[PDB]
Amino acid sequence: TGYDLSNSVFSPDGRNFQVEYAVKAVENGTTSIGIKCNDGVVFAVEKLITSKLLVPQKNVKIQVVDRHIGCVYSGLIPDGRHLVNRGREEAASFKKLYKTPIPIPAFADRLGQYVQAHTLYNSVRPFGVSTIFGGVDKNGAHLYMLEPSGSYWGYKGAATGKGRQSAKAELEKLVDHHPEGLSAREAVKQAAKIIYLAHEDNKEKDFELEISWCSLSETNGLHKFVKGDLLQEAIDFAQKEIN
Amino acid sequence: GYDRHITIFSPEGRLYQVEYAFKATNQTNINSLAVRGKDCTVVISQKKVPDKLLDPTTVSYIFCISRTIGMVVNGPIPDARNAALRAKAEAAEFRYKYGYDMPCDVLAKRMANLSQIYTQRAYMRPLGVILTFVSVDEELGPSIYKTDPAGYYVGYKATATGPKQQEITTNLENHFKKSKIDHINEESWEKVVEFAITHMIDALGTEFSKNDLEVGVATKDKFFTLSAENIEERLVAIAEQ
Amino acid sequence: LKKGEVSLGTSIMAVTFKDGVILGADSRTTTGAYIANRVTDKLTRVHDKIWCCRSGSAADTQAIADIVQYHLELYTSQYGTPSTETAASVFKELCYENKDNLTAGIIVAGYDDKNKGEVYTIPLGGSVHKLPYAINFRENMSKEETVDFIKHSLSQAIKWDGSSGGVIRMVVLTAAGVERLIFYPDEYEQL
Amino acid sequence: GSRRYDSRTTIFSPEGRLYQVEYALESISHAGTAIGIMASDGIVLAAERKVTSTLLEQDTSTEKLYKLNDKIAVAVAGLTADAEILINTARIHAQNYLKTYNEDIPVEILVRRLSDIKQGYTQHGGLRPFGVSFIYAGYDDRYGYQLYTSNPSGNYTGWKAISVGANTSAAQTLLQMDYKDDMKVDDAIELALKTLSKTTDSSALTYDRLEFATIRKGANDGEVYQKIFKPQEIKDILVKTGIT
Amino acid sequence: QFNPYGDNGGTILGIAGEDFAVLAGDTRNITDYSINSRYEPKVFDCGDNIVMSANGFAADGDALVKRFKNSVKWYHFDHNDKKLSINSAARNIQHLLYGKRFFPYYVHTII
Amino acid sequence: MTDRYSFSLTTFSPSGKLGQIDYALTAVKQGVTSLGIKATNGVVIATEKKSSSPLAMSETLSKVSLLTPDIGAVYSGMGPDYRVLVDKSRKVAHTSYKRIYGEYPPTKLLVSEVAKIMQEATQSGGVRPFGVSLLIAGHDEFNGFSLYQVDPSGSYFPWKATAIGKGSVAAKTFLEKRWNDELELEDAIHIALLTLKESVEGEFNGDTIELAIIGDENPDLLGYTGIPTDKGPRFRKLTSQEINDRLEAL
Amino acid sequence: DRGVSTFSPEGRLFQVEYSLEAIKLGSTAIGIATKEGVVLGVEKRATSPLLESDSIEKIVEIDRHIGCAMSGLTADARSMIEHARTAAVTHNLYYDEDINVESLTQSVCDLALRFGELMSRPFGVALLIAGHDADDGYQLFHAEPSGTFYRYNAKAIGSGSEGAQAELLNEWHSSLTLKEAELLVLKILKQVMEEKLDENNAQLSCITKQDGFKIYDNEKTAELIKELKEKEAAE
Amino acid sequence: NNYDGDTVTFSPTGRLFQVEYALEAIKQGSVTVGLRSNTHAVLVALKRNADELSSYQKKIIKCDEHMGLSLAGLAPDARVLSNYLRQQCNYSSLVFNRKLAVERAGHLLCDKAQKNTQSYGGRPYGVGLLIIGYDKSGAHLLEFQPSGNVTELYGTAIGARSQGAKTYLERTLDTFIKIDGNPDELIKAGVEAISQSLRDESLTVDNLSIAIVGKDTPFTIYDGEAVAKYI
Amino acid sequence: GYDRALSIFSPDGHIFQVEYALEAVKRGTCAVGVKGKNCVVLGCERRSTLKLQDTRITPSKVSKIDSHVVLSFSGLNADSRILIEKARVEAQSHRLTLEDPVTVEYLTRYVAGVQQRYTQSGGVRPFGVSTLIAGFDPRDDEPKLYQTEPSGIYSSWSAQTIGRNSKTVREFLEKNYDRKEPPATVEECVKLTVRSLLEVVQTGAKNIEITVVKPDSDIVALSSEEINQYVTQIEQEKQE
Ligand SMILES: [Cl-]
Ligand SMILES: [Cl-]
Ligand SMILES: [Mg+2]
Ligand SMILES: [Mg+2]
Ligand SMILES: [Mg+2]
Repeated sequence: TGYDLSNSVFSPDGRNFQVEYAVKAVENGTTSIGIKCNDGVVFAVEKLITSKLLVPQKNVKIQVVDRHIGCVYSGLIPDGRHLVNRGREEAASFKKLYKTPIPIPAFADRLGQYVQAHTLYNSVRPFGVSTIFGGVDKNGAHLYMLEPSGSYWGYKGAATGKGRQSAKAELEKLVDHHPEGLSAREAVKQAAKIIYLAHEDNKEKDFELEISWCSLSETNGLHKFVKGDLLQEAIDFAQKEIN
Repeated sequence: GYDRHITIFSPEGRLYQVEYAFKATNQTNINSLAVRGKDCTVVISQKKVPDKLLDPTTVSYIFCISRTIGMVVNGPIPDARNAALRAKAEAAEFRYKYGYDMPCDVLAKRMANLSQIYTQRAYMRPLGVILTFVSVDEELGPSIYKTDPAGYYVGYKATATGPKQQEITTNLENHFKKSKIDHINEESWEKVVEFAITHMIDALGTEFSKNDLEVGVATKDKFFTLSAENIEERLVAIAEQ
Repeated sequence: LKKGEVSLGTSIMAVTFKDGVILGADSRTTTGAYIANRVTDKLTRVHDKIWCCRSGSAADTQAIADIVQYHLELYTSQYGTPSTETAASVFKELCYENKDNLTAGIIVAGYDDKNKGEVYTIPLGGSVHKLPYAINFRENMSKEETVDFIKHSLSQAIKWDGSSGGVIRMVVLTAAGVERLIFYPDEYEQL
Repeated sequence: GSRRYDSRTTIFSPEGRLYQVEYALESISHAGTAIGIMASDGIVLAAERKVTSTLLEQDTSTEKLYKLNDKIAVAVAGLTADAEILINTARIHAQNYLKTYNEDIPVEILVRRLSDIKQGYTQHGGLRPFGVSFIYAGYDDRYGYQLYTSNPSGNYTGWKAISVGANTSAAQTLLQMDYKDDMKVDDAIELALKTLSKTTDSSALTYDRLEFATIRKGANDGEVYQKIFKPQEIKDILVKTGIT
Repeated sequence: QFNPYGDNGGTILGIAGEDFAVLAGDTRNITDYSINSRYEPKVFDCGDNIVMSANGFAADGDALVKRFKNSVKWYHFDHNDKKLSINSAARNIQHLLYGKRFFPYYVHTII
Repeated sequence: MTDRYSFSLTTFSPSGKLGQIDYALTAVKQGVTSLGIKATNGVVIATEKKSSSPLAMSETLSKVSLLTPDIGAVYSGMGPDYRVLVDKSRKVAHTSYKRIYGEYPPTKLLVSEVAKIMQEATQSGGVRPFGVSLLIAGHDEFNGFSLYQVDPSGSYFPWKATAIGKGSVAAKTFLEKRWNDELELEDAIHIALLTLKESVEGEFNGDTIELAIIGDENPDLLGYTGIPTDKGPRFRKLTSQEINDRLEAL
Repeated sequence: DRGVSTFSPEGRLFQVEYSLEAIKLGSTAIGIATKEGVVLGVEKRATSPLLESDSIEKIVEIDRHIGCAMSGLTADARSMIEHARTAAVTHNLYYDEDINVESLTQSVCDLALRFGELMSRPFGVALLIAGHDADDGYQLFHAEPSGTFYRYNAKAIGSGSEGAQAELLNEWHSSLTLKEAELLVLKILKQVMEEKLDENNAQLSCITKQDGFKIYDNEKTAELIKELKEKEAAE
Repeated sequence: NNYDGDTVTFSPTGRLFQVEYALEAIKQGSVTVGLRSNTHAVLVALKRNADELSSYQKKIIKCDEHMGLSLAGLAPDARVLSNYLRQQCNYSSLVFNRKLAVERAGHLLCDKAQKNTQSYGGRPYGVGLLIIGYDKSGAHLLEFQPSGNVTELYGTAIGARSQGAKTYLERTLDTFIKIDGNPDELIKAGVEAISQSLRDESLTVDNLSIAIVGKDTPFTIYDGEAVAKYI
Repeated sequence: GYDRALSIFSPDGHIFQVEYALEAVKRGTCAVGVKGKNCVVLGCERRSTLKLQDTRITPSKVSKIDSHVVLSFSGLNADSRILIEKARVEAQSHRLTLEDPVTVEYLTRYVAGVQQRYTQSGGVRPFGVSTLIAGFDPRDDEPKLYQTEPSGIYSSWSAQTIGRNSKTVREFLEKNYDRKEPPATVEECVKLTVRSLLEVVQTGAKNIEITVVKPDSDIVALSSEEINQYVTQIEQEKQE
């Protein structure tokens, strides 16, 4: 055999084992989710508090691309940052040439093509992150999720990390119970709950919640972090649901 | 056995990486079909959306390469999109350099030559996809040209691709034995789509709803995909006969 | 402008109106005092409903317009139909970065369904300016009024400028589609 | 990365040998025998074609003997395709020299440069060496008639008579036995053919399985002529010496 | 045609004593017949008890001073916070200036 | 990133064999039978059109290719490798000859250029040899008619007649019996069709057989008149109908 | 095989650790630093008696105020010395002054790890760099192929290094004179050398503020060897 | 085992062994401690020597007037990363007349280390860094690991037996965080923290190394007799 | 470009590629260098398995680098040509910039530096060649003899040998060569060189090459008959 030792090598199955091995690193990472809503998107992430010595609110994992796109990821954090840095260059050159800010589907492909490129050669390693991202453009709200293979799809709700199955199950219930749509302020509250429910699969260390959102009405189509009263309101809502 | 890891010859004269790239083609478990009318070329593909959280409008293996050319892919979506983007760039460059729209067969050959390079050059892996190009060419008329990981390509009267490709192929073979012609003798593209869907139902033995199918249609001077309601309207016509 | 090369004059205009936008121009092309082409088409298509008016160097404006058409064809394949603003940006990007070697004055005009009729002018420097019209106009004129406005305006330019002449070509951009108009000397001269 | 698939063509064995050069020489030993014999008034080049087929076009063919310029020729033993790459380089080098100095290139200079190219492939680049051994036969106004050989190592030596390819052990013994210094071209021609006739792996040596050439001063007054033998001319010389 | 140089006027003066040294300069900045600033310093403390002025074309003077200041900073990093002697700074500035021998800094420099 | 394969993938084994070339020749052996026969007033090249599927249009896939107006090529082995070689062969005929001398190259030199390209794939970094053997038929003023074989190694040999691929051993034996130096072009075409019937198993007609000739000049195929020296291409691909006519009197 | 810049499970670079084994095979080199100067001494170790020992150059001048002794694959040191000399002279050109011994050493050590897949392997040679500057005075540095350098009061490198270093541990004190240091190098060299120590198979050198770096003559060293033997027999 | 030949290879369980082996080089390295209050940030480092005749390896490096770090592991790698920080701090000053944020400093280091873990040929950095600084948002302490992971902390420690000092700081968290406007007391807390990682050896005058930065205090390193106060 | 590190360290601290390059030298024909009071002599073995050779045109074992310096070698013949060419270019380059021909030490140091560079450069193997470089510095009458080897180390020798069975001839020279009193004349130096080769060679016919170098660019190669006279003289004195 030895098919799994090198990237970009097809096994007899037709599989790239190195990419599947990269997925294991994503599964090992903390839980992160994305919720599409009426006029925007909401992102949330589980931050494991390894120690008391960690400064609260000052290890921000969610990143902004341009002024209208939000990115969150699970797995190897540095790999996620590298991908976002590329995304920012892609979005910058798009706006430079075409004036208009990059559309989300356009942006999604720019990342997708880049991640896929890292499965074409043995001289590079695949990305050890699944990336949930999206925002608001001229055509409305969009949520995406991108995997180590370069595969991505549009989503109503997205989840990845160690508590992905728990989060997915909870996301599926929202889609069923809200066919006409979920509001932006509701999605923030639901996002908090789902992270707290998904924390049951990572309950040794206690955690810190971090939420962001894009919304045509609430944030004026721009990406902003959920802070202060709105954040604490969402935490209290989640605390009430687990008990 | 490193002759199975990169694209070099085995003792029996084979490229195992090319052969394994063919097996990656069926990884999506989707079957596609392409047929030609008089004025049009229709391509249909199964649409499977297993996850409930997915946005079904974004799940597509059919691409609009140029205004005139359409392409359906059998294989993983990352390699599919890789091929799509390249074909789009090639079709656009062609028009700029040579002053006319790139023909379907020329694009197919170009993409096939790129695929061939991956079978000879070691650092590049083959794409695990089969590309089916369709158009209504201004010189050759309705056209179907298909490319694979080996760098092979050829024109088709009709064609099928996927896990249950053989069952669809023989179904179509038996029809053209009977009709005694190279195409679907039909005026409107609407009925050519109805033919395509009907014969896929017979071959695969499954029934289809509006969301189980994905349809692309090539006419003169434009290629376009059908919406769920366009397909639904089409499925109603089949059922009422 | 290089010596002896083909000049496109400068009698071009684009006017926005109720239903969309209209581009207008003459048909004269010179090499000194010699009219190289008297039936030139200075109204060029870069996309289905995005057109431009060319002025200055014919060679330069053609090369640019060809490149822009390439970029918008590739844009459309990936990201869907582009905006008139996007088209103007690509023109500018070319005219601005290569300002030392070019002599191109371009007016970009297009029709969206959201934005309706838009007009962008791109002078020699490589700057962009969005306007209601470009070269006593009222906003939201009718098609017939805007035609008469362009007709009367270019008619006078031809009358006093030797770099201008021939026929008056016009292109109408609306939700209905694309309409080409033409007006001969016997009609416009005696206005 | 790619390190996994690298054969490392340019390295030493524990014994201090270049693996690929040694294996290239093994390849050459299965190639058709080529003999060069230097006389006082000319040089002979003889070579055996590799198992000829009856439908092979013999007259318009060139497998073993090639012309580098008007005064220099080579006999090939090994991969023909590899040799042609090297031959075109050698032809160009000879013309560069003529362009620069307005004088025909001295034989050794051409041989050294071609041998230096081979050497390069054994020391750097990571590519396989050229699986080719040459016999250079040529003339210049400094040393007169000269025979050289080069091999994949890039090492070249001068000879009075030499063989390359298959059965060089047996061939070199026979040449060492019957060769002498005051020999004429016509005698060397006979020695070359007799040697091939005994060392050949074929049943009997025939005109269609041979390539032959001479470099004489047989032209009119103080000038060198290259004669690449035609099929009929080989047939005649083979009868004249009493082999067929 | 584009002239990359200009004259920002001003004049500077450096006198050396026994145990001290002064570097003076007017604070007026000008172009042609106009006054740009009545107080625009052009004598700077560059560290290690070195004062510097690059008078002439202000853009080149500011760039040179800025580079020398940065040269002092990296001298400390690379040489264990050693103090840059005035003679060593002089030789360093020679190399900064001559490095642009074919597109000079239009300044008269005094330290 | 970047092509890190800057080293040879083809190397000498202890026995002196170049494995990848041998294995490429093995791939040629598996390939479909093609052949070439040289006559006094022309050359013929032929091959079976092995159809991958009956739904496929075998007309679109051309195994026999025009390289210059007076030179044609056919192959046995891997089709995709052949296709790109034809593209490179056509281009090199222009860049390295026609754009210099204002005329098309003679058969032997074009063959030499193709052989060079195939030799490079045998020695250059990060590539495998081409898995094809070419038969190149052509004509030029000073050498007349000629037929060359080109192998994966880059070695080329001139032939009076030969065959390559699946049933080449038997086909070459058949050609030895039938070939003589007084053959006319029509006689060579006849022999080519006889030889090819032995190797072909299924259907044997103008739709399953591809056949071209290098013969007389064709003014009707030139596309213009007015220049006396320009008399038209000597390469001509026989039509499906033209083949079937000769199969009746077989 | 395996990568050149690979880490072992223990957390060390294989190639750097293997180059250290090559340095252990090398001939002995000893350096001792005092307040009156720094002394550098080396074992020449001629492979045959026909070899002219004076041509064995294992002690080298970098600048007037900096000297250098080597041990291991001594051919690898040539480019290191060339770099050091250029660095020293270049710094004088830019700053009209002598360059600090530590800065010079740091410049040499920057080359060390500039290898991988830059040069193909680490250096197979260790250097004792000795010198003087106005700031930190007399200094002795040990520059390894790992890119690390330690300052030392005394240091031995080469085949007899562990034995000689233990001896330097006991013998060294802060009030050593230059003459005492010279004899101490010769004493310890004679102990760890295979062949018997004399002026031909061993070499001495020193660096002082006043006279700069100086390699000793065989005549001068011979007298110090004779002085050494008499002092040991004296008690 | 088979998946540790280079950094470009993932193990079946999703691990990067070369990065983990680079992490192992930090554990072998000498202990260094970092901690901060609201006004000041302090680095305390236990320097290591080859033997009694040798000097003690310098652990602390200055990056700008308001920033610097301590190292643990391969010292040459720290020199490369610290030099990169110096340039980035310097770029911010020359171009934007702006002191580089300590958070951005961490982001830049993370991205530089990451590129070395995804490409063939190169290797991960074999050093862990503790960056301290004082910028427009007060005092900061960062922990850099060569995997790329950078973490902002109140206090931490890295190196051999660093768990002892890290446990102490975790207990002392509430005390030392409020040492505002008092440099000497913050250092004392750091010296007592690093003392929890000592075995057999104790803190001497040429062994201990301390650095500090704060509100009205430029980044300054204390060695030799200057640290005798804190023993 | 091909980048592979071919020359690398092993666990025991050896660079096998450099050591295997020495094995290639050990396989090469024997070469000897002996320096007298006012001359240096370079002796070289030529293996006698090669008959039918053309000695006029065959590359000579001893090569002139400049009019005053010569270079012989043992090991791979093809490799030696690359070093010789580089040396010859550097010799002219030195004359052009310094306005003075190279010293023997300088030329040796250059060649040795080239050899060393190939032991730690990517994509190349070491030279399978050891050289003996000999001559006289400009305006100097002191004989110089240096040796180089694949690793890149070089050194001066009163007398030295390299190649196959070099340990036997080195054994001979070690007892026969006196440091206090070297060969006073050209004849004495040549005789000792021939004697030392006769311990190894086989026959003293066309197997031994001798080249004598003297001060002020005075270099001459001995013919067969001239060398044969030394062989005849030594054998008669041996029978005693
Ligand atoms: Cl192509
Ligand atoms: Cl125009
Ligand atoms: Mg599409
Ligand atoms: Mg490949
Ligand atoms: Mg007019």
